This record gives sequence, C-alpha cells and structure tokens, in this order.
Amino acid sequence: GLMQFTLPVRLCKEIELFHFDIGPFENMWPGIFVYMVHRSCGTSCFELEKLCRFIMSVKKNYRRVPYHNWKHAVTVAHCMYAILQNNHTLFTDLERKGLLIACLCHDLDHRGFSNSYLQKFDHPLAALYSTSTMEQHHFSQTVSILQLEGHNIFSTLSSSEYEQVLEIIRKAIIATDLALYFGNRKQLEEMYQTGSLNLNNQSHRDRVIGLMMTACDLCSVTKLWPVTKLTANDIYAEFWAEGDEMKKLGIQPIPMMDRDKKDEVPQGQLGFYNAVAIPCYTTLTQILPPTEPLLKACRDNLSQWEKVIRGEE
Ligand SMILES: Cc1nc(-c2ccccc2)[nH]c1CCN1C(=O)c2ccccc2C1=O
Ligand SMILES: [Mg+2]
Ligand SMILES: [Zn+2]
Repeated sequence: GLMQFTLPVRLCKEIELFHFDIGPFENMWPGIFVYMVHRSCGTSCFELEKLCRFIMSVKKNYRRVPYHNWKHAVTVAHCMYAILQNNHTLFTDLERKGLLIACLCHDLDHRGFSNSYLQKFDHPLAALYSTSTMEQHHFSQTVSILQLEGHNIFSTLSSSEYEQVLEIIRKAIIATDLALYFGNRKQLEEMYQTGSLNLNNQSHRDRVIGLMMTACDLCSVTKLWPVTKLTANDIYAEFWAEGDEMKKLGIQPIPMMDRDKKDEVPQGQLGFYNAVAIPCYTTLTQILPPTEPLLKACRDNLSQWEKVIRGEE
C-alpha cells in the first residue's frame, strides 16, 4: 500500500514529457508502466500483486516481431500517460484506468501482418472478424488475460463500472484500426468547427478517445529525430517481410511493403505526415490544447524528412 515505484532522476523528469523514450532495458518497462498507473490513477487503482501478474501475462502474449512488440505496447501507454497527465480534469477515474490498460493491450498477439495480408492469406482470424481483424483479436486476448485466475485487476469495480471499463477498452482498441481513423478525425473536425463538440455526450467522448488512441499509436513520429528515424527501420522491417509474403501469394505488394522500393521511403514519409500524422495531432491539439507538444514534435520530424529528400541527410 505504502509501496511506490520510483525511477532514477533523469527518468522521473523525462517520463512526464511527451517525447520520452522508455530506453533499451526491457526489465525496467513493467516498473515504468506501474509508475505511470500510480501517478495517473492512484496507488489503490489496482491490487499490485494482480497488476504485476496482468503485466507479465500481457508481455508474454506479445511476439518477437520487429515493431508490434512489447516495447511498442509500453511506448503507446506512455504517450497516453502524458496526454492524461496534461489534461487532469477532463477524464473520469474509470477512463484513466481503462485507457492505460487499453494502450498496453492494444496490439496483443500481433503477428507483424496487416488486416489486408490476413484477408489475402485467408487466415482464420479474417473469417472470425471481417473488419478490424487484428483489433478484434487484440481485444479478445485482453479479455482472456483478464479472466486468468489472479489476473482480474478490475475485481474491485461494481458490475456496472466493470462493464463500462471493458466497453472503454473495446472501443479504444478498435479505434487503433487506422482504416477507421480518417472518418473519426473528419467527424471530429466538422464537430469542433461547427461548435457542436460536447464532451458530456458519450458518442463525442468515444470519438475523442478514438483520436487519442490513434495519437498514442502513431507517437513514434513525435519523438526526437534519432528515435523517429531508428523506429522507422523497425516499421519497414515488418512491412517489407509482409511484402515478401505478398509476393509468395503471387500479389505485388504496395510500394510501402516492397523492399525493392526502399529509395521511395523519404517521399512515403512525407505523404504519411501530411495525410495521417499532422492532421491527427492538429485535430487533437484543437480539442486538447495541452497536447500541442505532440504536434510540434511531429512538425519537426516532417521537416527532418524534408531535409532527407533535399540530400542534406
Ligand atoms: C504510408 C506510407 N507510405 C510509405 C512508403 C511508400 C513508398 C515507398 C516506401 C514507403 N511509407 C509510409 C509511412 C510508413 N508508416 C506507416 O504506415 C505507419 C503506421 C503507423 C506508424 C508509423 C508508420 C510509418 O512510418
Ligand atoms: Mg494495432
Ligand atoms: Zn499499435
């Protein structure tokens, strides 16, 4: 009960910042996450024994893939922590609880392949879940881990609060399907501008949480340039393996997944910042002003990719 996690000074300070990198020491990641839950949620939010056992079972159900791995889970959870800490009063007790866990669980049992490759392969998951295939799996896996003996971290919620939190986690995880992001942001864009956006309206809150999830999920583009550039290598390592597997099915992959088109990465990054990342952090900053450092860092990284194309790096 009186048992806080404490980080070294450099981490205690930098963890509060949006651009924090959780470092290469895997064995510190569980304690970093508990630390973030304790400060975000409270030392009483979760029985520490049950939380520690949930965290180690989540870790075991992430695979050794170049990008969609345990490091990503904790990185996405830290971005959510930074958003919640800069927006203290906008979120309920249940939401602070549910979202950090949602982020930790959001890519459980990822195989390093997109929804499209599952459909073209005719994977069994694509017959069980026709849309948002992997994201319905990540939620399924999250519920399975919650129901292991000694793993139910929500045990001390009422029946209605329990159902509310699983509903928050389900929507938060489905929202990480980037195919749903385009329409969610446009609806939020219209609502913010026409002035109809109402945070007491549950369907509006749902949309805002969806965009927060996209923002945390993409947060590699909000790090300092050296972190962003080295993460890009892991992202392409997965995509190019998927492209290889497309060629094995007799299907030309899109250029993003074709290792032969490595040369086009800098221009592919520009499209991605302009079509996906910048709009995401712009709409999020309009709705949640204190998240502006995410937009600022994303713009700095756009400018670094522009330098790459001009042969200045
Ligand atoms: C859209 C896109 N097209 C190309 C490209 C095109 C042609 C040739 C080579 C590359 N690259 C990209 C961006 C790659 N990318 C994602 O897709 C993504 C998703 C979530 C987080 C970070 C990322 C990220 O970096
Ligand atoms: Mg995902
Ligand atoms: Zn993810």
